[PDB]
Amino acid sequence: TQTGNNTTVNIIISTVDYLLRVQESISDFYWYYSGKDIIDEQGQRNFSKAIQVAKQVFNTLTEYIQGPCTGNQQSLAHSRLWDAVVGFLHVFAHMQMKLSQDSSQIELLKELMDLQKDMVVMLLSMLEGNVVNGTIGKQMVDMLVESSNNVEMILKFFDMFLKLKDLTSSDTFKEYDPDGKGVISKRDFHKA
Repeated sequence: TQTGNNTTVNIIISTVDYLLRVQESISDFYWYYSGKDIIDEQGQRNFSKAIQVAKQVFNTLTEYIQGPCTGNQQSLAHSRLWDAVVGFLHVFAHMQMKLSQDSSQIELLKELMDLQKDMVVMLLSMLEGNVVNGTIGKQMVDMLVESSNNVEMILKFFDMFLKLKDLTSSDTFKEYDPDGKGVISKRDFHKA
């Protein structure tokens, strides 16, 4: 709010609108690459560029609400940010699985998790001034329940890849083949 002026404009809401626009663009552009498992050089470059743009927008929102400023907290709460974040969850849940299947997309998958981490730190800074019955908490549980399937999928992803650090190097896999650098026949891997 540009106090003192007469036609104040909401830069925060405008940023939210641009984030929603780029989220819809990301959803369309990813979902276009459905069924086809080849990601060409253009499909990497034009895609990582939008990933970077979305990451920068998320960082801008994070700096908007980083201080415990209730005005911007409530402005973000009463906006279309929830649609953008549920769309981002929907794209993340499918793209992690799609990218983990094949190589030559490790950098793209890393950038996607980078955007996911920036998104989640924004969504967590959303709650740094939380109250036991705050409205932001209700809005966030509403977005979680309306996108339960995608967040369930990402939680399963994280749990599967977190149950791996201890499953291997704790009991038997560390001494299966104590030769040197990692060598496995991929059959003993499966049976282990």
